[PDB]
Amino acid sequence: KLVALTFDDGPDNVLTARVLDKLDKYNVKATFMVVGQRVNDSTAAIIRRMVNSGHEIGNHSWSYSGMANMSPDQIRKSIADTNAVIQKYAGTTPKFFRPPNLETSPTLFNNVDLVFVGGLTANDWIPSTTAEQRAAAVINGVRDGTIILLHDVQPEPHPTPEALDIIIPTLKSRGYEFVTLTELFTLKGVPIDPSVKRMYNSVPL
Ligand SMILES: [Co+2]
Repeated sequence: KLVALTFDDGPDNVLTARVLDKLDKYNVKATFMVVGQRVNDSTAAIIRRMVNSGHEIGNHSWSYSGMANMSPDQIRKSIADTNAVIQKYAGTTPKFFRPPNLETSPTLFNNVDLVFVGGLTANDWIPSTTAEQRAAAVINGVRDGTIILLHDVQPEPHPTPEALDIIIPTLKSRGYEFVTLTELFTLKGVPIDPSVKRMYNSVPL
């Protein structure tokens, strides 16, 4: 039984390191869907720390704008510029894309050559919700193959790192193992094929 823990909306040197510290504590791998505007010399080391620690990096666009109604040139620029900064500091190229706001269109699918991922959400962008509530949303929603969509970066209070102290032990005790997105596809025997123009919330579709 496999799940993929994924985190949007960083990197942030302070908030992302809180998530990375919990993943180090439990020796778990995850995937970070990063925003190009945030990837720069100040955040180079923490982006590299993801790679160094066995995590994967995917693309969450240059910024925080929905992309469904953008033009092909706007889409291409946003994805390419984000890939270029990830390559500079991480030395890797994304295979996966998470659309801002999970909003898609045929034009967006047509102009992004990455595998689109969504996933099970946990209301963890709502500061009034507690660590325990965020954990309960995840634990009760997963199944074998689920992609879990959390945020490493949001306005505070943001007790997502604290939710991991419940999510990770609970799911392990139920027989789950945590994997990156690439590992999830590979271990399930699903080609990571960007010509598939569907959004994956789990693997297999
Ligand atoms: Co986002």
